[PDB]
Order: sequence, then C-alpha cells, then structure tokens
Amino acid sequence: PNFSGNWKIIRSENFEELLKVLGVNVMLRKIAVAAASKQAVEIKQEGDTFYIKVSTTVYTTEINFKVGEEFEEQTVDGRPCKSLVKWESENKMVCEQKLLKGEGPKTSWTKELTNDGELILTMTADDVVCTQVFVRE
Ligand SMILES: *C/C=C(C)/C=C/C=C(C)/C=C/C1=C(C)CCCC1(C)C
Repeated sequence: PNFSGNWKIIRSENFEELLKVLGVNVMLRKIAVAAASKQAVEIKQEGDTFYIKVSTTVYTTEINFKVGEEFEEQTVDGRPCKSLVKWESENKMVCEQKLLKGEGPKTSWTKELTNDGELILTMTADDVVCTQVFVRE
C-alpha cells in the first residue's frame, strides 16, 4: 500500500525515556524532545523498496532499504548498525538492528499505516518504547 507521502508529526510519547536508556544526559534529552516535535518524514515506496527522509529543523537523514535485505544505518543515539526490515502484516514493518561496534541496549523500530490514515513509528531500546504519530501534510 501507500506509505508514500509527506508526513508531519502530531504526537510523540516516551522519547525522553528512550534517550535516557541510551545514556543521553538530561539537558540534551530535553533539547532532543523539542527537536522531535518538528520531525517530518518523506517516504517513497515502490513495491518493497523504500526511500525515507527524516528531518528536523537543522538536520536531515536519508534511509534506503529493500525489505529482507540487510543495510546499514544508525541507531537513535547515533551509533552505526546493521539493519533488516520484515513485514509483520499488510501495512506494518519491523526493523531489527545490530551494533557494528561494541555493546548497547537492544534497539529496533516499526512503521505502520493505520486504517485512519496515520503513520505510526515506534522506536525501542530494551524495555522502553517510544511512539510517534504522523499525519499526511
Ligand atoms: C523508519 C523511520 C525511522 C527509522 C526514523 C528514525 C528517526 C530517528 C533516528 C530520529 C531521531 C531524532 C533524534 C535522535 C533527536 C532529534 C529528533 C529526532 C526524532 C529526529
């Protein structure tokens, strides 16, 4: 279906708690929470090939992958990882990540298109799940 589009954030829950697990100190967590409320996501989907651009006020990152094929990106706190995306259903995908170097919490993300037209992103570190909700621009 239609993950493709320009998405703007309307809600962000538990992001600070996620960063805390990931070792980010309090002042930076607060500033990162503020940056997250300006998050925008651009998606182009062709079959199971995805191009995804996630940006805030001063930063932009591009993610390109094909479902089922390993690729490299970074974790939320910015560490290089190897990632692999699989479908969980018609309109939900789940990404498992593995650190390229060292150790750290187990991280992952999911993206889901709901029947109400929302895009739901979850990001996980161990026990803690951040949920962000987007709507089309
Ligand atoms: C498929 C969508 C993905 C994997 C989204 C990834 C988003 C991030 C890695 C966002 C990170 C951010 C920070 C680390 C602080 C600034 C605000 C965010 C949400 C852009």
